[PDB]
Amino acid sequence: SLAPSHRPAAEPTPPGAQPTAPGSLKAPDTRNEKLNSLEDVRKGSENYALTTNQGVRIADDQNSLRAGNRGPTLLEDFILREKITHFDHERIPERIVHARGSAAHGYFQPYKSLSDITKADFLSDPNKITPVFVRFSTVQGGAGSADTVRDIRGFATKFYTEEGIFDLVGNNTPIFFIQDAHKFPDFVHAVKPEPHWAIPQGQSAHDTFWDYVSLQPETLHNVMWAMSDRGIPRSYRTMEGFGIHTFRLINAEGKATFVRFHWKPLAGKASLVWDEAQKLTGRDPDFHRRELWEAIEAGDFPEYELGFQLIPEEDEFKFDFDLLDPTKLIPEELVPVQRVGKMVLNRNPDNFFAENEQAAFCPGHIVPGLDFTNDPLLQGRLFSYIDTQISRLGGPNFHEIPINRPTCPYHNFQRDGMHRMGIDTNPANYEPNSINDNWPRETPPGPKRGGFESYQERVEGNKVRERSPSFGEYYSHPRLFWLSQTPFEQRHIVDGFSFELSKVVRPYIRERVVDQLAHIDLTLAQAVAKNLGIELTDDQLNITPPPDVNSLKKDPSLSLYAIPDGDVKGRVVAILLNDEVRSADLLAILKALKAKGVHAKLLYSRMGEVTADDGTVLPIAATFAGAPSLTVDAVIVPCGNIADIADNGDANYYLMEAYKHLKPIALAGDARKFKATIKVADQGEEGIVEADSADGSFMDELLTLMAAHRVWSRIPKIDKIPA
Amino acid sequence: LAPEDGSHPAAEPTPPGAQPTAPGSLKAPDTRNEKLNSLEDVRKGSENYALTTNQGVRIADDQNSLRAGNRGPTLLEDFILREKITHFDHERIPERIVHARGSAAHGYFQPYKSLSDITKADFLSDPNKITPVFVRFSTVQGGAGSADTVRDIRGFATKFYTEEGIFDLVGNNTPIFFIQDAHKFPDFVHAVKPEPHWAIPQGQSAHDTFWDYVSLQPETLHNVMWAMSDRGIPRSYRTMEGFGIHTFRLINAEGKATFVRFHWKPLAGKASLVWDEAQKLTGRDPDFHRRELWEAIEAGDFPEYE
Amino acid sequence: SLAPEDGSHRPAAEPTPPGAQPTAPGSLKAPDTRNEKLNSLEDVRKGSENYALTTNQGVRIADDQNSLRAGNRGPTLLEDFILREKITHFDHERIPERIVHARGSAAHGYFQPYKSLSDITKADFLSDPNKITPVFVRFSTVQGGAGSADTVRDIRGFATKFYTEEGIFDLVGNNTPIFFIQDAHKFPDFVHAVKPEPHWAIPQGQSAHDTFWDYVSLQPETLHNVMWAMSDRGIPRSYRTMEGFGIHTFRLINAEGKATFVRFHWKPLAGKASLVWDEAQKLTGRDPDFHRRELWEAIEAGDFPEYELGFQLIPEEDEFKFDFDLLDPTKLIPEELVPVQRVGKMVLNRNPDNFFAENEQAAFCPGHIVPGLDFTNDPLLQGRLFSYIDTQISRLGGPNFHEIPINRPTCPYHNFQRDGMHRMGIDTNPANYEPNSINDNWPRETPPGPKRGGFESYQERVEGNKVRERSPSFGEYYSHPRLFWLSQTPFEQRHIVDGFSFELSKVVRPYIRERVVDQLAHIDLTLAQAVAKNLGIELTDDQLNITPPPDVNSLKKDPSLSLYAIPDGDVKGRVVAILLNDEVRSADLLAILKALKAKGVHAKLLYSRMGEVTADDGTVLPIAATFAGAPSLTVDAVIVPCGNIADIADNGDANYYLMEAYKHLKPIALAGDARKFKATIKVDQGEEGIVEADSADGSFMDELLTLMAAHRVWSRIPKIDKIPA
Amino acid sequence: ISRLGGPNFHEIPINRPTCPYHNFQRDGMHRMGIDTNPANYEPNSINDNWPRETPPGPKRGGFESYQERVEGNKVRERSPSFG
Ligand code: HEM
Ligand code: HEM
Ligand code: HEM
Repeated sequence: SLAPSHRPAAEPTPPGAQPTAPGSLKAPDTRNEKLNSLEDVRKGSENYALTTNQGVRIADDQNSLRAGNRGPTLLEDFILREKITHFDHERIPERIVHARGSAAHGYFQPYKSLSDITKADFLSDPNKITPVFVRFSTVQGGAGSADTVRDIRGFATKFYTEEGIFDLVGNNTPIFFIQDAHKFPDFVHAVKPEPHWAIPQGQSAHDTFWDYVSLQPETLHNVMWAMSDRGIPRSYRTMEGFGIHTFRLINAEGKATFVRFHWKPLAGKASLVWDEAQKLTGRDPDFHRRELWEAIEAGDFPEYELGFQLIPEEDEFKFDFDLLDPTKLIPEELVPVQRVGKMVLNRNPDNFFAENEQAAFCPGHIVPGLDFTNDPLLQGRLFSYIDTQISRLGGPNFHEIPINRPTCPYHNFQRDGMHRMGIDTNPANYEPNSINDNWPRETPPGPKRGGFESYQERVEGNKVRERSPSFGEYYSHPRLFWLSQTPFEQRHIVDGFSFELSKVVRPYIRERVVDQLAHIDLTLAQAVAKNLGIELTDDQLNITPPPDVNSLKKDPSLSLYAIPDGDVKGRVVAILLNDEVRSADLLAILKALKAKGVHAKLLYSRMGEVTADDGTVLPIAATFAGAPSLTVDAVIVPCGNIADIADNGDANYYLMEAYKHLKPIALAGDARKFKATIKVADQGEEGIVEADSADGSFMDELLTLMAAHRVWSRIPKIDKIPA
Repeated sequence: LAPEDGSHPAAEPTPPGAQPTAPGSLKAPDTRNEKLNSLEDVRKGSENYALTTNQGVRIADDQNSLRAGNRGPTLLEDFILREKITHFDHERIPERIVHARGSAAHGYFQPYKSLSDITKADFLSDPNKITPVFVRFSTVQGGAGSADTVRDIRGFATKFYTEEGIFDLVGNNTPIFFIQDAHKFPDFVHAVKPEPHWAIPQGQSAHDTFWDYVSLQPETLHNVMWAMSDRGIPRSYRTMEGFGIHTFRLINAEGKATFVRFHWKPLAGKASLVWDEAQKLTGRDPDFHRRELWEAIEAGDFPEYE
Repeated sequence: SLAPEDGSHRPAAEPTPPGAQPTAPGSLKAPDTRNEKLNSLEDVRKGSENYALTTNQGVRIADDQNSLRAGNRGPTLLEDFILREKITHFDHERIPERIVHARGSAAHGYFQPYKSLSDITKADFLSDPNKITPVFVRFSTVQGGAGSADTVRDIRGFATKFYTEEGIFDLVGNNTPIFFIQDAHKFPDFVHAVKPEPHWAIPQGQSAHDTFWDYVSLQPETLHNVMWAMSDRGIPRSYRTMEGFGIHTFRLINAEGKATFVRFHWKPLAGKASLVWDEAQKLTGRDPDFHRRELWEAIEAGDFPEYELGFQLIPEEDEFKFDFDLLDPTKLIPEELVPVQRVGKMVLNRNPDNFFAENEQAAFCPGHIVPGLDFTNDPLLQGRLFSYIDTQISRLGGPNFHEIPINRPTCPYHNFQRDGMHRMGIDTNPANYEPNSINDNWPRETPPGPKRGGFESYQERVEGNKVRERSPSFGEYYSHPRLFWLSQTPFEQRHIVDGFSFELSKVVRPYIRERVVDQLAHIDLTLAQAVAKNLGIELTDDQLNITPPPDVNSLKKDPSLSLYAIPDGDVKGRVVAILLNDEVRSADLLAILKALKAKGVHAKLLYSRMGEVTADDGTVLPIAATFAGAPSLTVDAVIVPCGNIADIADNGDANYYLMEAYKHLKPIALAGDARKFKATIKVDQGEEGIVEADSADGSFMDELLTLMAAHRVWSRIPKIDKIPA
Repeated sequence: ISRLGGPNFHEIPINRPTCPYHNFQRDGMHRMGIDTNPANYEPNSINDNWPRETPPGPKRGGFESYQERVEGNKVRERSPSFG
């Protein structure tokens, strides 16, 4: 039964280099106080006897107890029943939303004290290090759904602070679909698989979603973000995070500052294109989950900068949108994002179910120095996140699940509940009590280590179910977003709408959405209608565009690519081998990739080994079909016996796929024969790196393109290629 | 809000893509059996009803929370909002430990002739005797949100509502299983399932722990052969075979026992995908088998098994 | 700043007698009392002192008196996360109670054997006299809910969790040596019958209703455990003063693979004592927590409950030697034919910190055995093994109930089991399956062996057809009820007659009553006639002519089946009520207390009011309770010293206390003028069980302590019918 | 939710309304009602928005809260008129 190696090195290694491992085995020296506090419940395996859950050693784990070798199984086999019972009861309900997610451990620290605007301990001192645990997610799909769907993305961060847990539960877009939490089930029911037949998974491309959008135009701003490349990010490390709601900062004087929370990716913003993303759901449904785990094992740590948009209290009415409306964004041109701190994810969990699946985040989990607002999406969220944990995690003691426990002290009069772990020794389970001298005791609010006290906001109104008239404007933020995109991003937004509405069965629904788009931008409205064979009426062509947002004609922070921010580190290249590789070419590629921290996968028509011309032996990471171009950032072909792969269907298709997906391609020497497969002229073109050998010049070319992420000049050429 | 022309489905058989898909009782009201009729008491309508709370209270405004003024904080006393969010917060139940991904439909079974000579099972007692059935088809490894056209075994579970009790014939699309003794089911299932540290990969046996177990346990090799074949990727649930796998007994009036193995034969015959096609289809439509089953029944192309 | 300045809120971490101080959780009450299970639980204990009050998330609370509201007189706000967490946790405090034995009381302890038993069993916990195993014990009733009374007429549960080096062993016993039914398949039928009736959910903690006696009448296998229940066994004085039994035959397995049949016995070192029914039924009113209280206080006092573990042992070749089937759980093995040899001592020396965390969540299953023990085909026991693991999935909310701290082994546990609700363990194992190469197949199987071996079943021969059929060897029902009956003292026999009579009187349909009586004619005619006469039923001539059942392997009687035939009394941990007056004779009270302290007997000082009285000599006496506040029901004996007797002589409650104690057969001691009370209980030369003297002479204290040693004054029974109490 | 094991406790018979009850709520543990509504959300056009909001009225109207004036600051504070 035994080992041969099976075991990965406990050192950073590149994707595919070694087998993946639990984080504590892979990187045992990677520590924070949260990671150390979990040692209590880590269970080892090596050199341990196999037992029952009651600690009884098992002699034979291959057989049921039966009356004779060929007899019936006996009721008295308690070893079998315990093992089957635990297996029969493994699953718990998945999250109603964001069921699909991937998580890792990390730490956060401030650049500088923010005591000026908040008395929150974790932002108080730039040498206090706060452990974090982060789950990224899709929204619509099940836990068993694909990563690279066209969906919103969740970005939930739990801070273990010295004065409590703070959960910042954000999405990768700065707004949300709906204004009031009362409509969350109608919206989620409409985007979810349809109730009769439970189709489709991880997709908004169905009737009930576009029906709801057509009748609820408050939706159109977050729809625009979804139909754009924001909807299909290259990686969790390459997307933005937003709190979405206005929130409050409270300082020691009781001054209230409005804030919006930002996460800025230091790896920069990168998205897929739709054909690649849709297909990547087939070839690797786990592509984001995997990219993340390997990036962290490789040492390419996900890094984010915390950003505040800050508005003083007297400025609440200064925009022509309402700050508490969560379908409106605050343009960075009006209010800039101030860098606050850095977050670094430097270690994977040990057990996915134990740590990721049971992790409970709540936007209500705030600390003194923060507070809420009357944003009515957020007001409703506060109730839900606690309510849902009672069924999902089997009771009100979900905070004693180890991933969830505070690192700081927690003492109160709360008692019992299912799976109670804490044994209280306090004579009293009530306050006020004399029998324990009233311990544990209330704490008055103060600058530091004070009890939580709400900001004393003035409330004046009647009890109403009424939407604020200040919320009833729906088109100007969709148009501000549209006008802020690069033409090629605009082309991608047109295509998202075109593709999803093309899957809508009822045409009256497709025509309705085209009418809303006319209220945003007639250029966009006419590009979508032409793709659906709809024709705008005169009334539609004469619809007046929405106002500017505070005189803004465009905001470039709203585009993924308008301002370059690309960093190549942690990206991967595909190298397509032949049976006699020119070692000179491969030597130089690997040295240039390594100096910039770019990983490579060596691929052939078969697994195992090939030999280079100087007799070096190359292990093959995957075949062409086994790891298609979908999975790499660029493609390199070195020289050798090119004839070996020149007539290979899979080798040819790999370049055609990458080319269609606008990826940089590098051909060395004879590999230029390959330019025929992708119909490139001898002179070549931008996006196709070519040379007699892979020189210093050749690798600089490849790496500069990789920094720009994709080759957008290629788009006019891609419609003709079949792939 | 409906279109004036009523183009928002016809209650008659229509081909795939022709009209929007609908619940079975709306699509085909004149299709009945005894089980479907017995379910009328729990069927809820919608047309002509006031929107209410679960307590039967009529809702005036379903677009808003109750708040202290227009831009006010939401109030705890809003029982209509809390009931709605609470029910939403509690929609999910645990999925099946195995065969979480599945698609089902209502049907009927009749025996060609009486089988009294070999079993006293009432549902096999007279020719043309109608027993209602409910059938669920499934993969094995994937969750409820995973793709239909994966490489896997397929489940073929039939619920027979007989005059003398429920008989569940719980079958697979191959005639053997991976393992000999039930004691090792959790070992085998943990092996083919997504790996415990990082929960990768979904709906595939193409990872180390599945083949490490197969390599150390050669009883697995017969079902592995079926799985590595085109049997592992059926073109349709309509186009695969069904098997009970175990030997059971038939018992007759006289108390005589006959060993038996169960088969389902598809009248539409055996057809499969090819791997590159099936892997891409998990991308282009992960609901392909679910959709096809549903549209085949709306079209009148009924899954028929012997 | 709320505690009193004299520090009277805090109890002393010293052994103190019942009522001396507030009761505390065990780790505060007795911090120096330790064992491996209790040391292992330190990691989950929460303190309180000098802690800020927070949310479960660690956020400090400024104001725990108020909900957040839009104004002073405003509506409450959804955004109040501190309110909702607090209420939410409160709204989800309760979990399902146990289907049976929902009412229970528990304590930590340790077990030690007298000598190595490694000749007959390879169980590590019996391997050496110096091997000390932590235990947690829960005693219970059966029928009632968690909120029902302790001193009901019912069976008591005696479940013991041994945390051994080679795994948890749960010995899940009852306080009688048999059960009501032969086959597990009928457990719900029998439990449904004794339980409250399904239409109106009546009655609680009582077998005295129609559906129970209907089931008994139609299932005579029940009659042997019913006799025990209708006896004084059904209402024990304390959990410390009852026997425990395994009930099933189990197996011992030694290193050679030799199998020895065993039946388990707990023998109480404090001896066997029981209430009488009138006292027991009344005590469910005066103190429904009486057993639970008595047990916590005995332990806080140092009066540690002690039991001796006993084995009845039968060679395998001896399986068919008796007149009854060893696998039949409605038959006992008489101590005359097979003796109990002493195996070890169990001592319960610490109370729990939190009743819900440790008692309510504790899970026992008789299927929890270790290498060196094994099952038999006892068809009641075969059925129990399925049920105890099935029930925990709902009751403890998932398959991870073993990770709840009380339930955790002290010994190591490693397997390929993963996930489930409230999963605590974070597995680092690359493999969640075996066989695996990726972790070198760890953790690994262990072959069976003399020490630290893997568990392997005894290779018992099985031959026969798949049948649902009761063994004809089980089909005898009357001879063990008869053996039990003839083994009882005549005063125990009347108590049995009165139990049947009282319970059947409650049965609304008379034919049910007549059928139970007809069953009794089959056990013994004397018992059968005494019941019929209390029910105004007349036995027919057929009934008068029923031939008695065989005796059991030639035994006319076994006296180990009687609570009292062979005395085993120990007065340590008993309680006397002392009835004060406003000018107590100091000399009497001084002598009384020093005599009780010397024998470890506790006292409570009672008056017509609370606070303090002054003795004749100026001594200040504090008052524990009023006569109504702590009635005679709650004590073993009553002592009235001399003084200003006139003060209490015409007190209604003071006279009733003497009459209640007297009717219930308790020892009563009167000094000096206190003798004038002899008139209320119609006693002058005096009688057995009334100790009287000019003063509390010390001979007087010797006479009283001797009576207490015999527990009750049985000679008194003929006199108590006259007394209206 | 914990005591009767999910959000469908209104479908336990003794708990059931005798009046009609229709909404967009779906699923939950032990769901008894099989909904035939093509829509599980509103506003919808696919079912013509059934079931529908009812305006408040003297008889058979929708529930609307009494429009009580709220004036105060957010406080955890006990009315001195209570003391
Ligand atoms: C501002 C818009 C929203 C954002 C950014 C947001 C963010 C998130 C995120 C990131 C998660 C996944 C957390 C995790 O990984 O465990 C989540 C889950 C959830 N959200 Fe939201 N959410 C939003 C709106 C809402 C609304 C309006 C509701 C209304 C009730 C809601 C209820 C929930 C629930 C019930 C879960 C599942 C909780 C669990 O099982 O732990 N969300 N949300
Ligand atoms: C020949 C071997 C087997 C076959 C053909 C088989 C077949 C099936 C099928 C078709 C289902 C899906 C039922 C549905 O549609 O809901 C299923 C579910 C399941 N099977 Fe198996 N199975 C086999 C072996 C096992 C074994 C050995 C175990 C456990 C020891 C097991 C445990 C389960 C469980 C727990 C489920 C989930 C069912 C539920 O939640 O209701 N199966 N099986
Ligand atoms: C001689 C026969 C039996 C004895 C001596 C016995 C003993 C006990 C005891 C002492 C307890 C309480 C354990 C505790 O304090 O937590 C108990 C509980 C229980 N017994 Fe039995 N029992 C017997 C027969 C049965 C049978 C036949 C069944 C079912 C097949 C059964 C099912 C249960 C269940 C479900 C509980 C509650 C389980 C739990 O929540 O832990 N018992 N039994």
